[PDB]
Formats: sequence, C-alpha cells, structure tokens
Amino acid sequence: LELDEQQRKRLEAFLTQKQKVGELKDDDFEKISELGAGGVVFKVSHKPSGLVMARKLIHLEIKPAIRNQIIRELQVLHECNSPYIVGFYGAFYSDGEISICMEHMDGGSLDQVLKKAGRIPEQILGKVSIAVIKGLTYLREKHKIMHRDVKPSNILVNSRGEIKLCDFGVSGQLIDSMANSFVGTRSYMSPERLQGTHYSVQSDIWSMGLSLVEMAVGRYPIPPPDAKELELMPMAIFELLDYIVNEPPPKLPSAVFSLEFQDFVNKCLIKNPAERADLKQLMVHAFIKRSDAEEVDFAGWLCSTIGL
Amino acid sequence: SVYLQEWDIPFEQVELGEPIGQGRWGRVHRGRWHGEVAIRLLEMDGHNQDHLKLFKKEVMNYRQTRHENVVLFMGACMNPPHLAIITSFCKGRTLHSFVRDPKTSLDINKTRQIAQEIIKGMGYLHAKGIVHKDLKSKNVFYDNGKVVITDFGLFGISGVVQLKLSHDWLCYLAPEIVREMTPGKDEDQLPFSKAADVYAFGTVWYELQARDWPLKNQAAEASIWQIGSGEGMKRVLTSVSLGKEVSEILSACWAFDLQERPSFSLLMDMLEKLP
Ligand SMILES: CNS(=O)(=O)Nc1cccc(-n2c(=O)n(C3CC3)c(=O)c3c(Nc4ccc(I)cc4F)n(C)c(=O)c(C)c32)c1
Ligand SMILES: Nc1ncnc2c1ncn2[C@@H]1O[C@H](COP(=O)(O)OP(=O)(O)NP(=O)(O)O)[C@@H](O)[C@H]1O
Ligand SMILES: Nc1ncnc2c1ncn2[C@@H]1O[C@H](COP(=O)(O)OP(=O)(O)NP(=O)(O)O)[C@@H](O)[C@H]1O
Ligand SMILES: [Mg+2]
Repeated sequence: LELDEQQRKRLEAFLTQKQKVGELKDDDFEKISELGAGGVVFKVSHKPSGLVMARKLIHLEIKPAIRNQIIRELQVLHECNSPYIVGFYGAFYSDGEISICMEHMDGGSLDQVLKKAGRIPEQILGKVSIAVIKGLTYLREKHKIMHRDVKPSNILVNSRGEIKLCDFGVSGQLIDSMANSFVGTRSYMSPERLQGTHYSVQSDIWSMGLSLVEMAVGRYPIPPPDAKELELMPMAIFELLDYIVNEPPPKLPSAVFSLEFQDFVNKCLIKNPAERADLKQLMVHAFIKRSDAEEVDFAGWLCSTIGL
Repeated sequence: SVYLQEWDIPFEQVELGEPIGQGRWGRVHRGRWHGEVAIRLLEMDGHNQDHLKLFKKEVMNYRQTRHENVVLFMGACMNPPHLAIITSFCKGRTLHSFVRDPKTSLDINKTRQIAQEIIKGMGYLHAKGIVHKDLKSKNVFYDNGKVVITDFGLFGISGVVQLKLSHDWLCYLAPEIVREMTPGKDEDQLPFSKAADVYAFGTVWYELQARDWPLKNQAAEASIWQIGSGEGMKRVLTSVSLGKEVSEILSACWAFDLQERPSFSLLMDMLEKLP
C-alpha cells in the first residue's frame, strides 16, 4: 500500500458522491457519443443524479438463473476502491445485455493517446509504471486476484493526472459462463498463458512490459522493425502467437533510452515466469525509484499534447 | 431463383412454429411440413455475385442424398435476398447434452456403435464429394438408438451475418485451419477437406470418452497455439491414458500431418477391431 494522505482525500471525495444514487435502469442514461469497438463503451449522462458515467455494453443472451450468480460475485467490486482502480457505480441486467456504468476518465485509453502523440516519452511512462505496480500489489495482498487482461485500451487517464485500472477478472463464474471470447489482431498475453499451462500474476507482468514497449516506440512491436525501418521511426494470428512463444522477446533500442528503462522492461518480459521480476522485485528497480522521486506535471503534458 | 416445385418432396404447405435457436447461420424454427421440420432462415447480401450460382450448385448437391445416419435434406427455397433451408426434424437430445447428462451410461459397446453410425453417415457424404464443414457434437442427434448428423456443408455458403470464435468450436478445428485464420477472412477461405472433418471426429471421439471437450475453457488465443502447434493435443493425449486401441484412433484422427489422417472407410475397420 504505502497510502498517502491525499490519496485518501481524493478517494473519499468520490465515495461521498457514491451514495448520490441508489438504483440504476436503462432509461436513466442518454448516449453522448461512441468511444470505441471491442464490448463497446459509450459516454452517458445519468439523470436521477448529476454524475456523468462511462457505460460499456456487453451483449449476452443467457438464462436468468446464472445471472444471479454473476451478480453476487460482482457485488465484491463495490468493496475495492483505489486511486489506481476506476471507480464503479453499479451493475444490472436489461434487454439482453449487461450495462456497466463507471467513472469517466477524460483522457481515454493509452492507444488513442499514442496514436495522436506519435511516441510517448520515457519520463511519462515511468509515472505510469508506479501506478500499475501499486494496483497489482493491492489486488494480490488484499483480494488475491490477478488482472488477466492488462493492455493499453484498458488503461484510462484524466486531467487531474490519476491513472486507474479497469476490466479486471473479478468473477470466476463469468469466465466459465462466457462461452464465446473474441480475438483481434494484437495480443498482450504472456507465453506461459498462451501454452495453456499453470499461470499466476506473472502473466500480467509480461503484459505490462509488452504494453510499455508499444507505447514507447509508437508501434505494436511484434514483429520487430528491421534495421532500416527503426531509423525511419498481413500476418495471421497464429504466426504472431508462435513468435511470442519461440522468438526472443522485443527489446528497447539501446541508443536513445536509459539502462534503467531498458533493463526494467527486459526484466518484465523474461519468458520464464520464475525468473521474470515479481512485484516485490519491481518495486525496488532503479527505473521505478527514479520515476517515483521525479517531479513531472503529468496533467500539463496531457492537456498540452492532446490540445485540451 | 429456385422454388419449392423443383424438389423431390411433394410440396403443398409449410407452417412456421417456434424458433429453437439462433446462430451465425440464420435462425432455426420448429416447423410443420404432416411431419415436423427444421427451417433455417437466411439472408444473402451476395447480390447475384456467384453466391446464388454457388448456392444453386451446393443446394442441388445436397439433393440426391439419403442415408439413415444423415439428416434428410428436404428443400431450399430462395426468394432473394431471403432464403430458407428446410430439413427433417430430429427428435431427441443432441449428443452434446446427451453425453454430459449424469444419468447416461455409455460403454465401449454403446460408444463403438455410436461412432460406427457417424462414420457410415460421414462416409456417404465423402463418397458424394460433399465435405461436411462444421462437424461437432452440437450437430449430432441421438434418440433411443437412432443417430443423425446435422447442418452439413453449410459453411460453403457466403451469406451475410475482431475474430468471432466459440470454445466448443475450436476443439473440433484442425490445425491447418487455425494457422490460416486471420481477421477479415471468411469461412469459405479456410481449408476444410475430407481430412479436416476426420479431425473434428477425433474431438467427438474424445467427448465420447472424457465426457467433456479436450481443452478446459481458456482464452481462445491459448487454444489457438495449443491447436495450431499440435502440442495441445499431444499433451491431452498423454495427460490421461484410456487404452491402446482407443488411443490409437484418437492419435490417428488428430494426426498433425493431414495426410496421416485416415479415411472414414478406414475408420470403419478400426472401430470393428475393438473391445
Ligand atoms: C479473454 N481471455 S479469457 O478467456 O481468459 N477471459 C477473460 C480474461 C480476462 C479478463 C476478462 N474480462 C474482460 O475481458 N473484460 C472486458 C470485457 C472486455 C471484463 O470486463 C471482465 C470483467 N468485467 C469488469 C469488471 C470490473 C470492471 I472496473 C470493468 C469490467 F469490464 N470481469 C468482472 C471479469 O471477471 C473478467 C474476467 C473480465 C475475461
Ligand atoms: N471506460 C472507458 N472510458 C473511455 N474509453 C474507453 C473505456 N473503456 C474502453 N475505452 C475505449 O474504447 C475501446 C473499447 O474498449 P473495451 O470495449 O472496454 O475493450 P478494450 O478496451 O478494447 N479491450 P478489452 O476491454 O479487454 O476487450 C478501447 O480500445 C478504448 O480506446
Ligand atoms: N434439424 C434440426 N433439428 C433439431 N434442432 C436443430 C436442427 N438444426 C439445428 N438445430 C438446433 O437449432 C439451434 C441453432 O442451430 P445452429 O444455427 O446450428 O446454431 P448452433 O447449432 O447452436 N451452433 P452455430 O451453428 O455456430 O450457430 C441449435 O440448438 C441446433 O442444435
Ligand atoms: Mg449446427
């Protein structure tokens, strides 16, 4: 933990606003705009109460009896609250789809930020790492849960400069009950997880490392660019996956980045999870120590590069 | 355009009843031909882009078929863009829900006879040059002894409907297909073959033994590599022994090199020389 006092402050100011609603229903919300396609998330206005939320829509046609099991596992999420975890407002069932209304983080995802900026500088990426490391420690130490799906599209930002995790794995029944999962073109799953073997939070550590390389260089880094392509800066899914399992992991270029940054990601992307750094080892890495003591006005950088 | 008056079966009337499930290949309704039928309703965006030409070909191909272990293909009417495929209605339970019922008692004899029936049906289809794309335990019906195969050759059609995959389906997909899988690519492009069908029969054979599918539910990506590498099926083959004769045909059907997979006529003999 090592909770600061101000972190208590900003959490508590949200949790007073928490009680500002009691019940949720479809007609409370008005669609403001479409964010992206994956589930799909919409900006919505809540009308019973002035809170503005993010509503993500997951389409499911399944029988009533299973739903009460999902919801009771899902009720635990009202208990977890952290400056590193997106605040949650409630869950309900309506017209063949669960709507999840959550805290709106005005900076969007790291994917859409990277696209606009071109590249993310080393010093910003240091501040992001600290927030992620402390979130995973909290989940391990207090609730014994791994995230299982860490990636840039599920890392949200705001203009105050807070960083919060979403879309983590709270419900064992929901995983099993979800018969049909959907794959796309980028995969952030660790090698051990891809081979269907025993896994732990270590697979999440790989996902963080790989996510950082993408954002640092501005391109999904598998396959690596060639020599002449890195100066300037149509593949099937199984070829990509087989690259992750058998080829050496991506690495940062050795010219333009510090050894602490290069060594940190390298320690995150060791394929053998027993040698991959764990949270205890990560907390003490030189790269993290430097970033933690650095004074960077992250809000100002975000507003100025995205044009407010 | 093909109509109901061109068909073997004399047509007078057909009343829709309750639907009984939706999928990426339209909606299936309990119907009434004086006999109940299954009616699959489709829409074809292929505005006469050889889709109908192929559809007329494939549907006529389904015609001239009859076998005690395969569904009776009855009719296919097309009032474009709205199409419909009328099949005989199988009473009883799917093999999926049947094998997973606790009260069911299957043995090496019941299991053998069931597999034989499936091969006899699948043999007919291969003899007619009809590749049964999409063979799985959800598309096989059991009714106090009678065994029927369903929804054959449906993937050859190019009608309207990130990758979209189920878990129950992946366990039947052979490696050659999974490697070729890529976004924006349609089902018609995948390399289904007579060999691709016998692989899916292996996952059926495994379900007949293990009363479940080979890969405990995972992220589809995991199932991709495990299947596309062939290592996954190698592990589950080693992970539990069943019997040299039983494991013989499971290692046979799931052979990584498709040419190392037996024909269905060969599988008839393998099922004879068994307990
Ligand atoms: C796909 N690989 S897998 O086969 O291994 N299955 C799997 C693995 C890892 C995560 C999930 N997963 C998930 O992807 N999403 C996103 C919809 C796209 C979830 O939202 C999700 C989830 N909802 C949720 C909870 C809190 C917040 I704040 C926001 C949320 F969206 N909850 C409760 C889960 O428990 C899991 C396990 C989820 C699925
Ligand atoms: N809470 C949110 N607020 C704003 N934008 C979001 C939010 N969640 C997701 N997005 C954006 O919209 C897209 C859809 O996200 P979502 O449907 O949650 O799946 P995903 O973020 O793409 N990855 P995953 O959630 O694991 O399937 C993402 O790529 C983000 O760019
Ligand atoms: N001839 C039939 N007799 C009885 N039930 C049938 C018949 N054909 C299809 N069904 C059922 O109708 C439902 C929908 O069919 P189908 O379109 O094949 O979806 P599915 O079998 O569940 N899997 P999918 O093909 O991916 O949608 C399923 O429950 C089938 O078992
Ligand atoms: Mg079917």
